[PDB]
Amino acid sequence: MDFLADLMDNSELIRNVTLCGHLHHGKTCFVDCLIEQTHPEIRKRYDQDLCYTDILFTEQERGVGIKSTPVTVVLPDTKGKSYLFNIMDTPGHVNFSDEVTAGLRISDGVVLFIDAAEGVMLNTERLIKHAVQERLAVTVCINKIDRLILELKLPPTDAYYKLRHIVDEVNGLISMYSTDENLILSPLLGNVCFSSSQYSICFTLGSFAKIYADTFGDINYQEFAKRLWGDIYFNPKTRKFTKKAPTSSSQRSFVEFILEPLYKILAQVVGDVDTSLPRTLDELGIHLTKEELKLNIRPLLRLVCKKFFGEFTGFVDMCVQHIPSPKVGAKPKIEHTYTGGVDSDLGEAMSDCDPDGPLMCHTTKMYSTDDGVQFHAFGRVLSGTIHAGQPVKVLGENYTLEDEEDSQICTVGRLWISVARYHIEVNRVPAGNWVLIEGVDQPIVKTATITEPRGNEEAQIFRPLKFNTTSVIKIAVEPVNPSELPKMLDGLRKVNKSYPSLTTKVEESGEHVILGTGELYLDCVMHDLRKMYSEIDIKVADPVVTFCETVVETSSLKCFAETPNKKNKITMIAEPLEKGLAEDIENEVVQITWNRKKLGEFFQTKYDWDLLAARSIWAFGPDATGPNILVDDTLPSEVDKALLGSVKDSIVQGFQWGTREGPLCDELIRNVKFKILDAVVAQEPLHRGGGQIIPTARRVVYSAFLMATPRLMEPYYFVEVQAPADCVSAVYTVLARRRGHVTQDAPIPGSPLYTIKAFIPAIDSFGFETDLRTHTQGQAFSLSVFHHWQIVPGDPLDKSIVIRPLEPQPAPHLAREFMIKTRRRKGLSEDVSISK
Amino acid sequence: DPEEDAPVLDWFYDHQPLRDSRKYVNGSTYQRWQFTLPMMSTLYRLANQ
RNA sequence: ACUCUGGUUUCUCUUCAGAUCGCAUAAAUCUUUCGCCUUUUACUAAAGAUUUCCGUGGAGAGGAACAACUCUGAGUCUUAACCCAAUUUUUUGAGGCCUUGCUUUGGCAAGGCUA
RNA sequence: AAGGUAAGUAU
Repeated sequence: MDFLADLMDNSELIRNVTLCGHLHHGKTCFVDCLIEQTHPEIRKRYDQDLCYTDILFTEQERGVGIKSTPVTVVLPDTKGKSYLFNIMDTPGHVNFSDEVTAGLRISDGVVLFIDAAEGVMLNTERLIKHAVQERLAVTVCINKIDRLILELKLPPTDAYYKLRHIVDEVNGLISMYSTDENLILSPLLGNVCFSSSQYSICFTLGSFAKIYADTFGDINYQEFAKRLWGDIYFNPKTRKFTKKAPTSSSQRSFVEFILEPLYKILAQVVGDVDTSLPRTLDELGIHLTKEELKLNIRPLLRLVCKKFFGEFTGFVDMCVQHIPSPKVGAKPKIEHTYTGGVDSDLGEAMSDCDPDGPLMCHTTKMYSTDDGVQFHAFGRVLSGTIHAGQPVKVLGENYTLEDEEDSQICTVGRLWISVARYHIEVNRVPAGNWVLIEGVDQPIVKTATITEPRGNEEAQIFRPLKFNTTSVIKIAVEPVNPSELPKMLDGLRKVNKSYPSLTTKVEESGEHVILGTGELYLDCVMHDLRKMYSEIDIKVADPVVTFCETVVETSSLKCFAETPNKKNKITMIAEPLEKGLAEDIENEVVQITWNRKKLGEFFQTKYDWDLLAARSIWAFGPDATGPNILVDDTLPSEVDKALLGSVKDSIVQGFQWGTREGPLCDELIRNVKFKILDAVVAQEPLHRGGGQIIPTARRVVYSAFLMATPRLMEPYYFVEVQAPADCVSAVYTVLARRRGHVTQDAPIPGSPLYTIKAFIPAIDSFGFETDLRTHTQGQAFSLSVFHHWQIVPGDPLDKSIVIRPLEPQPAPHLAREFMIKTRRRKGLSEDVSISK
Repeated sequence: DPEEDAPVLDWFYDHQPLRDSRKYVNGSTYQRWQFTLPMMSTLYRLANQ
């Protein structure tokens, strides 16, 4: 591993790769193939699939990737030049997109794994969008190509058609999400791998042409690879490739030279091992011992393909020619993630990726020890070299240039290079690499930034992870023994550390809350919290989603509020926002950092907003990208702007607090526009302090929201179901009972399975997958992800509604029951009087 | 049927079939068996019920 | 295409068994919880710990049969017709002279002169 | 399967 250590010092020979894709698409099996390539003593069992990255017992028992597992290996390319690959094996389940997001931050490129039998599934599209928006290089690896042969039994022309359709759909998705023309993915460009991780098949056009060149000779494999795809027919008469088929039954070059040999190889083993297999192996130059020809059909296929295809070089060619090195990709990484940007002195220094310089390591994942007591931060070294025993300054997530309180000085303990089951204990790690850091557990929660303890004051932090999904499922947790509450709290902070998207909060009633993305996510969280960490019995409440509050009409009364000294009066109203405006604000289409001219132009052009009103916007939402707008509609002729602006920060903060904690429940306020009509401001600066304006602003926000007709908004899941033709009716029946409506049921091209797309409420989605699989005998599998917020039917404030104890309420009674029970669980009053 | 059941027809319905065929068994101890794919397919078709 | 390598089957024996000993699955005993309770012998059904039984694998040893038949691996895995060179050696135009520095002298170092 | 033997003396 000395060559591995020396390879770390050369940032040009390093690849930071994230393996991403839908659930059970072969990513883990592909990493197992790579490890088997690099580790001779690690061999997959004949029947049991080796799962080298799946080190968690939950992952082994569930058979589903849960947490990302880093792998650092030395992988030779086609030309025999060894590289240093930092590979992240991100889980493919849609509920665990937080691990994918954490992996994408410390990575420069993306290898997208797609099942050959399946099309482009939900998580495939979601991760394509995330990787494009994270400004990463995208490379496709169409896996499980053996399915098209041994399972679908398609003709080679139809296998080519299926692969081409997959590539076309991926290209369309990338074009829709991105704008760059050079993001077209095609095996001719070297962006696409065809692989079968079960049988150790992995090749591009370049590598397979290299196989030809090594066998036949006198062939330019680089030039021959440019002909092995598309409608480029081969003419045996002229020995040249033409775009026109020379004969009626002429096949494509890809089919004739790649798919036909693959079909024949996979057909002379599964059916003709007894006779004509040794002849075929001799024709291919493959020699197998007597005891190796006695293996079963599947191990025999794996061995034959390992002999014929050898090492994995097409994948390495893809990741070297298209995924930029840390030095090359540092500048877009700093431009996107770093708060200061590339313009800052450090931002310029980061783009150099010098192993000697200002240490700035960004960690996005935290891996726990065997006992669970200690956590090891894991992240990329973006500048400088970290050392064992070296003190460091560990910036937090609220750290800024002003406060400098979120940071903390810590001593770096042992350092490791993590490869799944074993770690290489190192003494130093240069820039552009991935390192396991110990002795840094305590100050790090979620993401963090590590810098030198002294000498670097310009150092800001990196932007925290922007997860692709919102954690809306909420479960309450209490210990069986109330005397063991501190142990449960320690377990809660541990699971918060170990889960990027987890949110543990305490309600005003003392109820501990865990926020999750789905049933499997929270099941894994609870299993961890019980078995590891806390090591105590814990009671779990019934899962309940988190709601949001909006207004469907403008407030009919000019609500007013006054400070305790009565020297300041604010008049405000609340009205619903325009359709699609809240989504644009949340999606960072428009930012608070924009100058007022461009903001006004955007609001006037794309939303027909008046110039006077558009240029008067004060703040956005509860947070910087919150889906609420505060508009200063005060007439300048009535109230002095300079006097009004003296308390602008305080009223903005009060607005943000009020939109964070709604009147109806302690829930976020969404899709509400607030207009300041009259604002009497005191002249003396003692009477217009923050402690007076902020509560008054919150009270006036509450009054404006309540007078306007309020409604509860609930999260809706988007569900993609893989079911056969006969199981679609059962899917319809199951979705009907849970307020779910189907938006699309389209057959999968190249497969007999259908895909039903539907929207289901997140509160009716509990047990939805279990019901779907039980009612369809396991033939219908579904994945649910949060899509949008929808208004709960009924009137939340209707006091005439009667709620039965243990009976589901009708549609008009849904909002009232939701609000009452949410208030009861939160510990607030029975109902909200409009007066307050 | 002599046509489709040919891989198994000769030694089927015999006590310890292929016991003396050293190609398909280790020996008279009757411990291991190595069967060709046609025989396995014929047996699989004969046992669909 | 060269030379050495030297089995398979079967019957016993002695030990070690992680591993689904076994892709199958019994019984007994003991200690706890029950269910029947009225005393044995039977039991009810869960947990825990044992023992026996029906079988199994590896290795070792000793007989027998086909003992004579060949393997695999290693060893260097050992040959001529007609056709050929601007990136590493049988076709490759790479020669000589001089200057000055310098070496105890021989020579070396750089430059110049070519044809 | 038992907790269902009369204890005898004669032949």
